[PDB]
Amino acid sequence: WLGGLSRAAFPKRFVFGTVTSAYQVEGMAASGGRGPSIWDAFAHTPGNVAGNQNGDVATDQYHRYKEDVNLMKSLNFDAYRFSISWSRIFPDGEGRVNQEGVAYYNNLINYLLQKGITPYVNLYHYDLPLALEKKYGGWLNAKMADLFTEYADFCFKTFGNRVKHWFTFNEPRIVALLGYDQGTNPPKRCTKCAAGGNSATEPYIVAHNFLLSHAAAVARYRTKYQAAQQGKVGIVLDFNWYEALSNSTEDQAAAQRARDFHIGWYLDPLINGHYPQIMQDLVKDRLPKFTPEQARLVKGSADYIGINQYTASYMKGQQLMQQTPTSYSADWQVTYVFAKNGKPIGPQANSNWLYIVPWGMYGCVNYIKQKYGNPTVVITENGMDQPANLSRDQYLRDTTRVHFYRSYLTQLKKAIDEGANVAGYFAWSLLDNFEWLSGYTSKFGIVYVDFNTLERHPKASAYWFRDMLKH
Ligand SMILES: [Zn+2]
Repeated sequence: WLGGLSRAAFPKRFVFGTVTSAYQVEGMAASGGRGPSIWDAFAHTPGNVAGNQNGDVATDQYHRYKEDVNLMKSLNFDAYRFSISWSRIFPDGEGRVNQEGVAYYNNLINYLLQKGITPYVNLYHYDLPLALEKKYGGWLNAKMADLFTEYADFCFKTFGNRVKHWFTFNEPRIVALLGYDQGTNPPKRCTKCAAGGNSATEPYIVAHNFLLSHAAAVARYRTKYQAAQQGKVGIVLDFNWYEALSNSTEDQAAAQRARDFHIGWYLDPLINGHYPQIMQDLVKDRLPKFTPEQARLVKGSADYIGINQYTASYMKGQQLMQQTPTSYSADWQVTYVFAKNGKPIGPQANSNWLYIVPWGMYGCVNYIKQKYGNPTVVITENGMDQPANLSRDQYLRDTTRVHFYRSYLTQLKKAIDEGANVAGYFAWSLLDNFEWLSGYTSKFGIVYVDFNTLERHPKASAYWFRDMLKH
């Protein structure tokens, strides 16, 4: 069961929470004044999502939020990471405010605080207002810094007297990778893609604009709101672990190149004020240059670093070659490997990319501690999925998820006990929800959602957390 884990096994005041995102749980996608995001248009195109499903209703948290908050409190969590939908506040992404949308987040935030649950609020979670994509070209346009800052400003003004823990973005690497390299997420751009694109250049343009937009929003927070509000603003980054296939110079170099192209891409700017040296060397003039002033705005602009940690891969090296550029992915010059010494790195959850590798959590946290001067880290997502088509009972007996959290949290504890500055931990997800391309065929929740009736039923993993987290 608990394997020696409890609140006593983590630092004093360590924060435990659950996570959702707006599009994935809210529903009311085209109601309450909400304007469409790029994901509304994408999900409504036949063939884009499993079963042609979309987030129109999702879990209907929009109407059930008090139930869901009561549930998280009963499970002994301290905090709730959720996102604000940009197009629910500004249906066109700019200009007119949707007061009904504002009232919703006010009500949610107020109920959370009434129930002693700390709001950790993300401003952006894959859900660019469609109007901004069409008018400005979204994250390809440097104008996003101003547009996002004006959005962030409104949210600081409106909610910041109560909200003290902000994140700007969630996984800008995946936006760059899937939206602009592989072209499998909106705006579906890539070199060969019907929508247009260039997998060798656009992922880098997009990432740069995320970084500049983050820095601009934080500068605004610090100069205008911080003195009165006394809150903090961070950013959420995905980091999956990379382990050298062997101890050869070439495999070790490859594992490190992957770390740099994955997490260093954002962390080196945020902490050190420059892109990783290997990216400068390999990507060259396809990698934008921060001016000294921009680098100084970007450096130190995150009060904490959100890490989404799920899995680990073995990495195999090769001699670095002069190559015609094709994509961000090919720029790493690495070879993914999922077995060493005849054994897989881990069994898979429902998602093909998700190998259950608890030691990857220690890998990531230890690495950030040693390389980046031990910045304040929050584990902003960790979890695993069940497949579609199970019975209610099968969903509830999620013994693999129980084992997943015990193991991963034991490895996190190991890293913390070695001195890593980790302030909190958040389980993805509170609820089974809209899992993007997989739709409702992937179940990440500690609480089961019957998507016919919308009823919530805690799984064994929810009760595991309740037991582990009791005060
Ligand atoms: Zn409803």
